[PDB]
Amino acid sequence: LKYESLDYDNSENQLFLEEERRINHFRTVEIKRWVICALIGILTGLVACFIDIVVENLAGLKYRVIKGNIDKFTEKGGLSFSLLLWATLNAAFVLVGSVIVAFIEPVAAGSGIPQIKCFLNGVKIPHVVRLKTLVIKVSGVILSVVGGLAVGKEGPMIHSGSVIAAGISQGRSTSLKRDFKIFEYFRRDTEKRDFVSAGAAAGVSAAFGAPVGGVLFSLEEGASFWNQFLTWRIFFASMISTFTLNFVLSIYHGNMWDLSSPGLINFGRFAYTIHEIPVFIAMGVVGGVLGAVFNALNYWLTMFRIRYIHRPCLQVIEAVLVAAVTATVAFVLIYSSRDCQPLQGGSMSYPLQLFCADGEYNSMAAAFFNTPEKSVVSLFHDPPGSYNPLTLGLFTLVYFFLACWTYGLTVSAGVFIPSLLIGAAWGRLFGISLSYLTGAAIWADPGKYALMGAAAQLGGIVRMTLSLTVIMMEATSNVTYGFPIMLVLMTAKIVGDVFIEGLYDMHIQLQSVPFLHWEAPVTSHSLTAREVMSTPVTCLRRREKVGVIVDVLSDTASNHNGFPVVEHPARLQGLILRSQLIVLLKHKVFVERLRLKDFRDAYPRFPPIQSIHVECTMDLSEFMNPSPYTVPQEASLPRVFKLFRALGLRHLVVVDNRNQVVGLVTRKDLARY
Amino acid sequence: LKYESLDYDNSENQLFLEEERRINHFRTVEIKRWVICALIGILTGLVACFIDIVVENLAGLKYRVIKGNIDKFTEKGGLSFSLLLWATLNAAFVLVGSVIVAFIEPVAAGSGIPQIKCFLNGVKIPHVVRLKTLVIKVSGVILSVVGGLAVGKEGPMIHSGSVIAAGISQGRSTSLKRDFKIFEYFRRDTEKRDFVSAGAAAGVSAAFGAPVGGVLFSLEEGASFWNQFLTWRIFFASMISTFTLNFVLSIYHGNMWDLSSPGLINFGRFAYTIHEIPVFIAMGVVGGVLGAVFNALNYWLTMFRIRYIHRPCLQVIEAVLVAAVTATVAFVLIYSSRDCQPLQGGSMSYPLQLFCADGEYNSMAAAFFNTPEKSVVSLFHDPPGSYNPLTLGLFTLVYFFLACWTYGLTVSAGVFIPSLLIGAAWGRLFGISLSYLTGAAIWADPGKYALMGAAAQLGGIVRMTLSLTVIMMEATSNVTYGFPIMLVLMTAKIVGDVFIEGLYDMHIQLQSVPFLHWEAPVTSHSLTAREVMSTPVTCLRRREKVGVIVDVLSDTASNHNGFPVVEHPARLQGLILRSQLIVLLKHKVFVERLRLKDFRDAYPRFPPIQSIHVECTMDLSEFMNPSPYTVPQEASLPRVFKLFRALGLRHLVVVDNRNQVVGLVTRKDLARY
Amino acid sequence: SLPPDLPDLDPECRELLLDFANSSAELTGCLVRSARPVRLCQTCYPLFQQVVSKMDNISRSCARSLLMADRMQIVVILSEFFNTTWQEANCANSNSTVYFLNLFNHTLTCFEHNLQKNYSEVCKNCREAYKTLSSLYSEMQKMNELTHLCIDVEDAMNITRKLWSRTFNCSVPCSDTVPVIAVSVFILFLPVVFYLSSFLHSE
Amino acid sequence: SLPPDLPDLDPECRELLLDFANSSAELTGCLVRSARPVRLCQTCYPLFQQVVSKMDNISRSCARSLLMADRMQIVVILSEFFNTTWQEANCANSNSTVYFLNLFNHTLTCFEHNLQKNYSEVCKNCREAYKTLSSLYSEMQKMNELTHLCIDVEDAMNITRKLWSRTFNCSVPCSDTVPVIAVSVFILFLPVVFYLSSFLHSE
Ligand SMILES: *[C@@H]1O[C@H](CO)[C@@H](O)[C@H](O)[C@H]1NC(C)=O
Ligand SMILES: *[C@@H]1O[C@H](CO)[C@@H](O)[C@H](O)[C@H]1NC(C)=O
Ligand SMILES: *[C@@H]1O[C@H](CO)[C@@H](O)[C@H](O)[C@H]1NC(C)=O
Ligand SMILES: *[C@@H]1O[C@H](CO)[C@@H](O)[C@H](O)[C@H]1NC(C)=O
Ligand SMILES: *[C@@H]1O[C@H](CO)[C@@H](O)[C@H](O)[C@H]1NC(C)=O
Ligand SMILES: *[C@@H]1O[C@H](CO)[C@@H](O)[C@H](O)[C@H]1NC(C)=O
Ligand SMILES: *[C@@H]1O[C@H](CO)[C@@H](O)[C@H](O)[C@H]1NC(C)=O
Ligand SMILES: *[C@@H]1O[C@H](CO)[C@@H](O)[C@H](O)[C@H]1NC(C)=O
Ligand SMILES: *[C@@H]1O[C@H](CO)[C@@H](O)[C@H](O)[C@H]1NC(C)=O
Ligand SMILES: *[C@@H]1O[C@H](CO)[C@@H](O)[C@H](O)[C@H]1NC(C)=O
Ligand SMILES: *[C@@H]1O[C@H](CO)[C@@H](O)[C@H](O)[C@H]1NC(C)=O
Ligand SMILES: *[C@@H]1O[C@H](CO)[C@@H](O)[C@H](O)[C@H]1NC(C)=O
Ligand SMILES: *[C@@H]1O[C@H](CO)[C@@H](O)[C@H](O)[C@H]1NC(C)=O
Ligand SMILES: *[C@@H]1O[C@H](CO)[C@@H](O)[C@H](O)[C@H]1NC(C)=O
Repeated sequence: LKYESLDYDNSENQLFLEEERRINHFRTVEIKRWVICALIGILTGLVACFIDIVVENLAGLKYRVIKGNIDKFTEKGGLSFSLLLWATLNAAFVLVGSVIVAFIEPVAAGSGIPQIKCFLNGVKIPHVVRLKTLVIKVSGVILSVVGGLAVGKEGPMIHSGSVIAAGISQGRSTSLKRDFKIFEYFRRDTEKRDFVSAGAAAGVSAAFGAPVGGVLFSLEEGASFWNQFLTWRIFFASMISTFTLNFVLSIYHGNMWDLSSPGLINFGRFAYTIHEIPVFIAMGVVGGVLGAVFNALNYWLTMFRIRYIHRPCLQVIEAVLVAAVTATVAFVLIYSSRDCQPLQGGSMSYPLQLFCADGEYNSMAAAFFNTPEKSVVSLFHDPPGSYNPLTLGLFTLVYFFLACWTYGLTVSAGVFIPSLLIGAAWGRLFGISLSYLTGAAIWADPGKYALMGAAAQLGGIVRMTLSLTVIMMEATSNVTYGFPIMLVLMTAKIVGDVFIEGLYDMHIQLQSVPFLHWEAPVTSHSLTAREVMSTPVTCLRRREKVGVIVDVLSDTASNHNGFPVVEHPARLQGLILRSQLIVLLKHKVFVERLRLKDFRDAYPRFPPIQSIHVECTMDLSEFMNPSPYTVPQEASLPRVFKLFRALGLRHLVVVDNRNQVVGLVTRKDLARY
Repeated sequence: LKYESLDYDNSENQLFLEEERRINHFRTVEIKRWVICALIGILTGLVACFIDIVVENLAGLKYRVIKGNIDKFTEKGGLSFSLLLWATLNAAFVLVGSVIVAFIEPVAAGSGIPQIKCFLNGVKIPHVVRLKTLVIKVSGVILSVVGGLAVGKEGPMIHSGSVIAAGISQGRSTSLKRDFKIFEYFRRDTEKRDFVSAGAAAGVSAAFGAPVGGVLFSLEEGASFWNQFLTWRIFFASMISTFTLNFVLSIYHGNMWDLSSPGLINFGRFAYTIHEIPVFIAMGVVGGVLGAVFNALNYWLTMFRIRYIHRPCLQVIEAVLVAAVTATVAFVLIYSSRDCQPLQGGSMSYPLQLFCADGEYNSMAAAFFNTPEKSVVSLFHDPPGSYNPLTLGLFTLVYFFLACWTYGLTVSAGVFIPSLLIGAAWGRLFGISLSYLTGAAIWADPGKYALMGAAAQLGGIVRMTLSLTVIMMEATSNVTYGFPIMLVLMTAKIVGDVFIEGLYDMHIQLQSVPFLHWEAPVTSHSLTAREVMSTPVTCLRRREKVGVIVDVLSDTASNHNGFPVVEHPARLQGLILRSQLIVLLKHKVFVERLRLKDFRDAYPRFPPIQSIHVECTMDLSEFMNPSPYTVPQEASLPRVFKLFRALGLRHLVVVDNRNQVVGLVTRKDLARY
Repeated sequence: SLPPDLPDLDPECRELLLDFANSSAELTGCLVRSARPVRLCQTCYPLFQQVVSKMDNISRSCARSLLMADRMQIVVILSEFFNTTWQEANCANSNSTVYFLNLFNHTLTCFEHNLQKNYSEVCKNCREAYKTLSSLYSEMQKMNELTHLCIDVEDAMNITRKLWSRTFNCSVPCSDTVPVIAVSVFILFLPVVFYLSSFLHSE
Repeated sequence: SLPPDLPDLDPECRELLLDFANSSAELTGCLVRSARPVRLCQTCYPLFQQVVSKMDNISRSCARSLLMADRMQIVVILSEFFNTTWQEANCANSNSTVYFLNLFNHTLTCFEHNLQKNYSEVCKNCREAYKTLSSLYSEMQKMNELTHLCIDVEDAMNITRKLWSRTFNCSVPCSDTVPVIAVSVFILFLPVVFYLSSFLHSE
C-alpha cells in the first residue's frame, strides 16, 4: 500500500495526438536520444574509475602503516599495541561509513541490485533515484572497502550507474536551480525506464568487462516486447563504458598504447577432454549445497536483525563490532601460521615477515593484506604446488562465515567478489585432491577447477543463469570454456531450488514488494481470470459534475489510481487517472486552451487534493486514452498474465459480452500467487 | 495470394482446456523439450563436419591433378591443353550441381537466409522444410565449392540446420513409414517456430564460432515477447554445436587434447589509440559506397535474369559458362604475373612454379589455389611487407566482379566469405598506403585495417547490425576491438541506406512476399487504424446450418482462412478457422465424443473441400477460442502494429463501441506500407 | 673451521665443472667457425656428443649442489641453448648426405672447368650435370617428408640456385604465347554470344 | 676460374670471423667457470666488452655477406644469447659493490674465527657483525629501486642466510603469547555480550 507502480503506457490523448503532429511538421527527436545514450556511458566510466583510483591509494596508505608497525614491535616487546591499532583503524573508517547511512537514509544499505530490479520491474521504491542516494552510496563504498570488511566493490556500480541515468535524462535537477530549458519531451515515463535500462547495462559492463552480458542483464529483467532500436542503443551505451575506463586508467598507469585492464576485475588470458564432463557436474551439486547453507542461515540472522536492532543507534555499534572482530580473527590467524615461503615476482603486494627466517615471507599474510581481486586472479593462474592445503582450509572456513555475517549490515557494498573468492578457494582445494591420488599428468591442473568452483558458487548464492553465463564467457576471453560453465550453473540452480530461494529474492520478499515475475504457475493454470479481479468498480461517468470526482478522490478508506469512464448501462470508453485529473482541477477547465506541456509540469510529484481547495461540469473527452488494453472474461490466466507483463500495464480492464465494465485487474492481484 | 501465413496462437478450446487438465493430473512435458534441444545441436554439428571433411579431400584431389599437369607442360610445348583441362574440370562438377537444382526444385537456389527469415517471420514459403530440400542443398554446396566458383560454404549452414530442426521435432517423416508413435503434443505450430528458432541459431554458431551471436540472430528475427525459458534453451542448443564440431575434427586431425578450430572459419588470436578513431569512420563510408555498387548492379542483372532466362534448360548452360570464365580469367591472371617470392612455412598449400627461378614460387597462384578461409586468415595475420600492392589490386578488381556476377545463379551457396575476402583485400591495401607516406612506427600495422575493411564490407552488402557486431566480437576473441567495429558497421548502414536497399531484402521484394518488419513508419503515424482493414466481413453465426458454411468455404472468387462467430446484431464471441472447420466436416458432428488428438491428424496438410463430398446444424461452441485478441477502432496504427507483431497473430479483429464486429485486420493489410 | 658446502664446493666436483668448461668453450669455437658455407653440421658432429655425455654424467649428490644452487642456472642455460640450436638445424645424420656432397663437389667443379662477360659459353654441357642434382634434391625431400631437412644440403643447393640464375643468365626460352591467347579469347567470347542470342529469341 | 663470393669468402673477412671465434670461445670458458659461488659478474666484466666491440666492428660490405648469408644466422644467435644472459643477470657495475664484497669477506671470516655440534658458542659476538650486513643489503635495495639487483650480491647474501638459519640454529626467543591471547579473547567477547544484551532489552 506504499509501493505504487510505474506507468509505461503512453496515454494518448487528443493533445498528445496533436502535439506529435506538430513536432513532425528535421526528425530531431531520435538524434537527441543517441546523445544521452552516448554521455550516459562516459559519466559511468568516470565514476567507475574515480572509485578505483581513490580506493587503492587509501589502501596503500592504510596497510603500510600497519606493516611498518609490526616490523618494529617484533624483535622487542609485545605486539598487542599493534593489534589494538589495526582494530581501531578498521573501526574508525567504518564508523563514518555507517553513520552516514544509518541516519540520513536507509535505502543505500546493502547492494544496489534488489532496489533496481524492482524499479526495472515497475515498482517505484521510495527515494532511490535522488542525488543524495548517489552521493552517499559512491562515498559509502569507498569508505567501507578501505574500512576493512569482507565486501566487494563491483556490486554498487549498477545502482550508481542507474542513478545518473535518470538524472541527466530529465535536465531538471529538482533539488534547486532548474539548470536547463533543454530536454523536454523526455519528462515522462516510457523514457524513464528506457534510460534506466541503458544505465544499469552500463554498470555491468564497466565492472566486469562484458558489454554483451550487460544487455542480456537489462533485457532479462526488462521483459518488454522486443524492439531493435532500443537494444541497439543499450549496446551502444554499454560499449562506451569499457572504453572510457581503459582510456583513463591507461593514462593513469603508464603508456596509452596498452589497452588492458578492461574493467574493475580482470581475469587472465586462458584445455579439457570429454572424460571429465561428469566431474564438473559433481562440482555443481556441491555448489548448490554450500550455497544453500550460505543463503539460509543468513535468513535466520536477518529476521533477528529486523526484530530487535531496528533503530539507528544500535546498528552503528554493530557494524563497528563486525569490523573489530574481522581485524582480530585475521590477526590471530596470521599470528599462528607455520607455513612460510620465499617471495617471487609480484605475488605479494605488501610482504610481511614475522617469526620467519630471513628472506622468506609469511604466506598467511597473503589473502588478507592484498585486495580480493588480486587474490582471485592469483588463484586462477598460479602454477601447481604453490599453496599449502592447510592454509586454504583455515582461510575458507573463516572467510565463509565472515562473508555470511557481514552481508545484510547497514553499510553499502556488494556480494559478488566474496562469492567468487570462496568458490575459487574450495575449487582449487578440490583440484589439489585430484593430484594427490593420481599422477596428475596434464588434465588435473588446478587452474580449471579454481575457475569452475567460482562459477558454481555464484549460481549457488545468486540464482542467475542466462546473464551470468555470458559474463563468465566474456571475461575469460575463451569460447571453448563456455560449455562446461553453462553445464555447472544449470546444475547449481536446480539443486539449490529444492531447499531455499535466491539471495536477491529474500530481500524482496522480506519488504513485501509485489514483484510479479515472468511466467505463471502451471498448477494454477485454470483460474479463468474472473476470480483474479476486484469485483466492484468505482468508475466515473464522463461529464457529471465536480463534487462526484472530488468525493471519489478524497476518501481515506480506499486509494485507487485509475478510473474508467462509462456511458449511458456502461460502455468502457477509456480511462482517466489521478495525475491528469488533479492537473485539470488545479486549473479551471470546467465547462462554464492548453498544450501537452501543461501536464508535464510538476511531473515527478503531484500535489495531493487536500491542497486543492474548492458545481459545474467538465468534459473528460480529449484528456483520456480512447483505447485501453482490455481483455474479456472467460480467458485463461496464463494468457492474461503474459499480456499484462509483456507490455507495460498499470490498469488492465475486464469487460462483459456486451462491452460493459465488470472488473479491473491491477498488479497486486496478479502478484499474490 | 500464394504465401499463406503461420499460426502462432494456440486457439484454446474446451478440448484443449480439458486435455491440458488431463495431462497435468510427473511434469514430463518440458523435460522432453530439452532432449530435442540437446540432439538438435549434435545433428547440426555432424552435418557441419560432414561438409568440411568431404570438401577438403575433394579439393585436394582436384588441385593436385592440375598442379601436376602444369609441371610437365612447362619446359616443353604448349600450356593450352592444361587450360582446357582446368576449364572442363571446373565445368564437370558444376554441371551436376546445377542440374540437380534447376530441374527438381528451385527453392534450394541461392543461399538459405532469405527463405528462413521469412518463415521465422511467419510466412510459409512453398516446400523449403522438406527432406528433399535438405538432401539437395547439403549435396549442392559440396559439389559447387569444389566445382570452382566464388561462393562461400558458411551461408547454407543456417538453412540446413533449420530443416533438421523441424523434421525430428515432429517424429513423423511424412514421406512414408511414420517411424514413431512418440512426440505427439508437438505436432502443431507454436512448437514449429520454437524449434526452427533453435535450429537457425545452431547454424550461426556452428559456422562462425559465436554461440552468443546465434541467439541474438534468432531473437532479432524472432520479435516475440521475451520469455526466459525459450532463450535458455536456444542458448543450450547453440552451445552444443560448437562442441560437437571441435570434438569430431580434433579426433580427425590429431590428438583430442587440442580443442582449437572452433568452427568452419577461425580468426586468430589478436592495440590502437584514440587518435585514429576518425580514420575507421573514414573506412566505413567507403564500405557503404562500394557496397552500394555491389548491391545495385546485381539488381540490374537479376531482373534481366528473371525476364529472359526463366526456364531450366538455359540456366544450366549459364552456370557452366560462369565456371569456365572463372577458370580462364584466373589462368590468364596467373600466367602474366611477374612477382615471385621464396616460400616459407605453410603460407602456400599447393606451391606452383612456372616461369620463375628455382626455389622461388609464384605468388599470384596464392589466393586462387587455396581456400578462401585460409586466404582471409593470412590477410589478417601476415607481417608487413609481405604482399606486392600490384597483386592485390588486380586480384580485388577481378574477384569483386566475379563475386557479383556469380551471386544469383541457380546453384546453392552463400555470400558471406566472398564479402569478407573483398573487405580484407582492400582493407590491407588501404593499410599499406598509411605506411608509404609516414614512417609507420607502431600504429600503422595492416592487421588492423585488414580486419576493419572486412567488417565494413559486410555492413555494406548485408545490412545487419546487432547480430553481426557480436559475431565479429566473439570470433576475434578480443573485447577491446568491440568498440571500433561497432563504430564502423553503424556508419556503413546509414551511408548505404541512402542509395539502395539490402541484399537480403531485394530477394524478398522481388518475390512479392508480404514480410512485415519491426516498427512502423513515422510519416504514417495518424492513419487511425480504420483505413487499414477490409470493410465487409463474411462472418458466420454459430449453429445455423451446413449449407451456409459449405457455400462460404467453397467459393472461387475469395480465399479467406478465418471466420469470426457472431450472435443475435453481432457480438464477436470468438473465431473459427478453416482447418478445424473441415476437420469437423470430415467427421459428422452435426447435432442430429472426440479428444484433442483428432484435430492433429493430417496436421501438415488439410484436404480441400472438393474431396469432402456432402441440412442439419452443428454447434460451434467448444471448438473455437472464446477470446481473440481484439482491438477497438479509434486507435493509432503504431499501437495496432506493435500488438500484431509482438505477439504472433494471424487474425486481428476490430470492433465497435457496443462490441460489434466491423472489420478484420490481417497481415497483408499491414504489409503494404 | 669448515662450513660444509655453502661458500665453497668440494674438490671432487670442481674438476667436473672444469671438464664441462673445456668441452663447451671448444664446442662454441668450432660451431662459430663455419661461415657463409655451412660445414658445422658435418664438422662439429663428434664433439657435440661429448658435451651431452658430460652433461649426463654431471646429472647422474653433486647434482643438487651444482645446478640448483641459485637463480640464473648457467650450466642448464648453456646446455639448453646448445640443445635448441641443434634441434632447429635438424641434422639427423649419413650415406645419402655423403653422396649429395660428392655430387655437389662434382657439379661445382664443372663451372670453373668451363669458365672462360659472355656467359653464353659451353655451359650447355653442365645442363645434364645440373638438372639431375636438383632432381636428387627433390627426391631427398620425398625421403624426409614422413620442414627444412638439414643445413649442409640446404645451403649447398642454395649456392647452386644463386649461381644458376642471377649471375649466369641461364633462362629457358618460351614457345607458347599465341595458343594461350587464342584459347582464352575464344572462351571469353561465348557469354557475349550467349546473352545476346538469348535476348534475340523473343518473337 | 673465380666465382666472386658465393662458394668462398675473401681472405679479408675470414680473419675477422676467426677473431670473433677466439673471443667467443674464451668468453664462454670464463663464463662457464663460475660455480656455486658466483664470481662471473666480477671476473668476466673485461672480456665481455671486447666481444661486443668485435660484433660492432663486423657490423660496421662484409656485413651482408657474413650475417645475411643463410638461415640459422649463427653469429647473430651467439651474440644475441650473450646479450640475453647479460641483461637478466643485470650487473650494472662499482664502489658500493666493492664495499659489500669487503663486508662479506669480513663477516665470513668471523665464523671460522669462532668455530670450535654445540653451536651455542661465542657467535653472539658475530651478531653485530651479522645484522648490519643485512641492514646494508636492505639499504642497497633502496638504492636500486628507482627486481633482482645483481648476482654477486644476491648469492653472497644467500650463502649467509643459508648459514645463519638451517645449519646454525640462531633463532630469536619470543616474549609475547599471553597479551596476544588476552586482547584477542577480549575482543572476540563483545559480540556475544552485545547480541545477548540487545535481546534482553525487550520489556
Ligand atoms: C682441455 O682438453 C685438452 C684436450 O684433452 C687438454 O689438452 C687440455 O689440458 C684441457 N684443458 C683444460 C683447461 O682442462
Ligand atoms: C663420469 O665422470 C667420471 C669421474 O670423473 C669419469 O670417471 C667417467 O669416465 C665419466 N663418464 C662419462 C660417461 O663421461
Ligand atoms: C638462494 O639459494 C637457494 C638454495 O637453493 C635457491 O633455491 C635460491 O634460488 C637462491 N636465491 C637467490 C635470490 O639467489
Ligand atoms: C634436447 O632435449 C630433449 C627434450 O628434453 C631431449 O629429448 C634430447 O635428448 C635433447 N638433445 C640434446 C642434444 O641434448
Ligand atoms: C643408405 O643406406 C640405406 C639403409 O641401408 C639404404 O637404404 C640406402 O640405399 C643408402 N643410400 C646410399 C646413397 O647409399
Ligand atoms: C672435391 O673433389 C676434390 C678433387 O677430387 C677433392 O680434392 C676435395 O677434397 C673434394 N671436396 C669435397 C668437399 O668433397
Ligand atoms: C662468346 O664466346 C663464343 C665462344 O667462344 C664466341 O664465339 C663469341 O664471339 C663470344 N662473344 C662475345 C660477345 O664475346
Ligand atoms: C687468440 O688470442 C690469443 C691472445 O691474444 C692469441 O694468443 C692466440 O693466438 C689467438 N688464437 C687464435 C686462434 O686466433
Ligand atoms: C676493426 O677491425 C679492424 C681490421 O681488423 C682493426 O684494424 C680495428 O682495430 C678494429 N676495431 C675495433 C673497434 O675493434
Ligand atoms: C638462400 O640464400 C638466400 C640469400 O640471402 C637467403 O636469403 C635464404 O634464406 C637462403 N635459403 C635457405 C633455404 O637457406
Ligand atoms: C643488447 O641489445 C640491446 C637492444 O638491442 C642493446 O640496446 C644493448 O646494447 C645490447 N647489449 C649488449 C651487451 O650487447
Ligand atoms: C660510490 O660513488 C658514488 C658516486 O660518487 C657516491 O655517491 C657513493 O657514496 C660511493 N659509495 C661508496 C661505498 O664509496
Ligand atoms: C678476504 O680477506 C683476505 C684476508 O685479508 C684476503 O686475503 C682475501 O683476498 C679477501 N678475499 C676477498 C674475496 O675479498
Ligand atoms: C658448549 O660449549 C660451551 C662453551 O665452551 C661449554 O661451556 C659447554 O659445556 C658445551 N656444551 C656441550 C653440550 O658440549
